[PDB]
Amino acid sequence: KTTVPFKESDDPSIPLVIIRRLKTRDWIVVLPWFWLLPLWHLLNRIPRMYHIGLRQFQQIQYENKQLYFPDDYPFTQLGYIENS
Amino acid sequence: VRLKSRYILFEIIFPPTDTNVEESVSKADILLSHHRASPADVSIKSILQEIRRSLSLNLGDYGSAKCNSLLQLKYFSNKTSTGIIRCHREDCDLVIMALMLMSKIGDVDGLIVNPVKVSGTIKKIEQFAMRRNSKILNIIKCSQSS
RNA sequence: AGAAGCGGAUUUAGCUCAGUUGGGAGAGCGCCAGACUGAAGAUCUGGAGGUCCUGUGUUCGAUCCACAGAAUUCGCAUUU
RNA sequence: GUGGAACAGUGGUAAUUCCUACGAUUAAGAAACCUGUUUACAGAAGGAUCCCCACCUAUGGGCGGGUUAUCAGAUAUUAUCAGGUGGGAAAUUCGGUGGAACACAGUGGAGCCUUGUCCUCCGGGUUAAUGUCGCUUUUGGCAUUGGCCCCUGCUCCUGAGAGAAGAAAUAUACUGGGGAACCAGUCUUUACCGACCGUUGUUAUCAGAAAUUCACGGAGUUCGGCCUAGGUCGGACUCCGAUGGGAACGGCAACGGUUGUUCCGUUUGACUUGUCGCCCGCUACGGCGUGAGCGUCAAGGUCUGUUGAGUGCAAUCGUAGGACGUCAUUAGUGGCGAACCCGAUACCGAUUACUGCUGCUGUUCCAGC
Ligand SMILES: [Mg+2]
Ligand SMILES: [Mg+2]
Repeated sequence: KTTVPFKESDDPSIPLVIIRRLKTRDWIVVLPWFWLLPLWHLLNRIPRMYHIGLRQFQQIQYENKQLYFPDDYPFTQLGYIENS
Repeated sequence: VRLKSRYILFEIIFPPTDTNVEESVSKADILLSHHRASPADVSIKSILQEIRRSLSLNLGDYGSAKCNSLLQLKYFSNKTSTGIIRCHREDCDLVIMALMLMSKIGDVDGLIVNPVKVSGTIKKIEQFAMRRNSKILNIIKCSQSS
């Protein structure tokens, strides 16, 4: 067996929240700051999981007919200022 | 560093010149009647000696000098009558026009040459030839099943 | 005329190759000459023959040490 | 000192000039080549209106049976097509990353010892205590002990990259060269005090006293003994001695005390095949048949599982027209858009080959007075 058992007295039970985000069609999971990396390191050790860049996130928002704030929002103040 | 030489696939097709013999009108039947067989005295050196003589008598000497720099027959088998000629990318026009004017072999006459596939690599030409022969087997199997 | 990318080895007389506390620039073969034979080979003696891959810099002095620029060539379960 | 012309060095940046169209298939991936038009739906799932026959009620209507007409956003089209194809360097391989989770030396195990010392920078300054020696509220000098103070230049995981040397100089620490911005090596970075680590071997022959602080000769100072017109002896320090590149703890090569050293193993895969175990049915000593089920193990069976290029006997095309730039003309057009070079997993730094632009520096020539 390859595991470490749980103890109610001396093991750090964390809160974990996984929610669906509707228009961007993606599942976001929220967690405390120093807890994220023990969750994050075990993710892509599954051999069918890769990481995303911000240009890749812009490509994902472009593919699903969605919108993006630094680029595809020219109407707003900060978007117009930064983009232009 | 490498060399950008193009390969040309050609196939020997025999037109069924039979004026007194009747003919059957179908697709795979005329594929059988054109893709019959190669004759006995057909090899690599015979096709090379014939195509160099056609290059001499048709295109000349200095054109034959430009063509015969990398004029080699890399792969050929008489069971299927398909061959691959290596050439340059500049004189590929000259090699295909020499393949067009092939009239007869010195032993067997009454034949045409079909240049089918040209590419700068031989591995994709082999992949195209397997797919083309697979389509030929599809046509043969469709006419054989019905 | 079978690339691309990776590691190892390596360049010294015409050739094949040594060699180096860092202080002399070499051996075998080849060429020429001497010796020898009636003549020739072999053996033996002597001479001619240098871009130590090139360059920088270190040092008092570079085949050697450091750096830079070239490359030579093997291997990738191969004899194409 | 200025302006022009030419050359040279370094730093930064760019490279198919761009657009348009075309390049055989019912055998539907043949211009050279690749990818894509795959999260299946017409609120047609008991759909809507309508025809005929029979039934019940009447001011509307509903049910049953039969064939079947119309309709599903631009009354249409089921069978077409789109986009891209070399770079600063892809050459060079010097490097490292995708294995490490912020030093948690990425983790574990074994062996050895000096057995992993919460240790100490040396060194400089202040403060307190003690003891000695000279002035006499008291101060000064020396030695010990205890306490404090003494400087991550920037980004980055790594490799590396570039900035400035007013705390002592004119050349901006030292040394050598460059024609100057500067280059190379040893270094330091708000050091409000500086700090070139130790060991081993080498500098061949000669020279010189000596080739590594061996020793020797001379002069000066201080101390001790014999001794007292101050003569001699010993020890310590400083300076000098013809030679050679040379006496300078200077130059070269190798090794480490840093938080103990060393060894061993992976944390790296996806499909295919084979075995084993788990639930269902038959049978009951281990058995057999299916789940397009799961976990472990093995296999030179495969890796276009491939990347707004992805080849692997190594594709990155041909042509026409238009727009722009440069150069030469006899009527107005012609030529050229290159040089170097070219993937093979991707990333970034540095170096090398060439063109053009830009800033600085140096040299030469020519004048305004
Ligand atoms: Mg390459
Ligand atoms: Mg390379």
